[PDB]
Amino acid sequence: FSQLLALASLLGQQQAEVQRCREDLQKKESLMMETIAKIKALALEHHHH
Amino acid sequence: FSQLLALASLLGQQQAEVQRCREDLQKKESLMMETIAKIKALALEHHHH
Amino acid sequence: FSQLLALASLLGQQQAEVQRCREDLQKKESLMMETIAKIKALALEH
Amino acid sequence: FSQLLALASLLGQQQAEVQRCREDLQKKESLMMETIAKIKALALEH
Repeated sequence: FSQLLALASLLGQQQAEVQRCREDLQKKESLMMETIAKIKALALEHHHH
Repeated sequence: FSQLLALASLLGQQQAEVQRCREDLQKKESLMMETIAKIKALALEHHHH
Repeated sequence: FSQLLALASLLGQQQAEVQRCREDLQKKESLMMETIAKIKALALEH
Repeated sequence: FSQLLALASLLGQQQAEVQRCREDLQKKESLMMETIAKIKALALEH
């Protein structure tokens, strides 16, 4: 049908993949901080002996 | 006291600001998609007349 | 200090994985905006 | 098409705001890693 359909369908398909990578990223970023938090806790538990 | 304290305190202070910007960002990104979703819904509601 | 040096090596790999996925997300957002430009250009002719 | 062109202009501003905040987050992560390097270097001497 209209050219709108094609674009709006492409847009909906591309936003699905943007939101897909954005949640996978937020998972990878969350694990990064968890490791950073363990590092900081270890240097604290070490200075405190 | 030890140099660990200074670094581990700096680290904890810098991770606080990293996690601060990361949540503000996730708020700005979430609003972006909401606008994109409204755009796509409008081109669909238009082709469908 | 066995554990800290190990988490340091793991942290490097995750940061790279994050930087990689951050790069891909940029390319996908850029593709999405181009479709929105083609939508905007269409809406300007009405 | 009154509304769509308006959301298009708003979308541009938000994307810039997002790109700006994305840039700042990178500078802060880079500062955080440098402190972790100074921690790693210390842990290597033990």
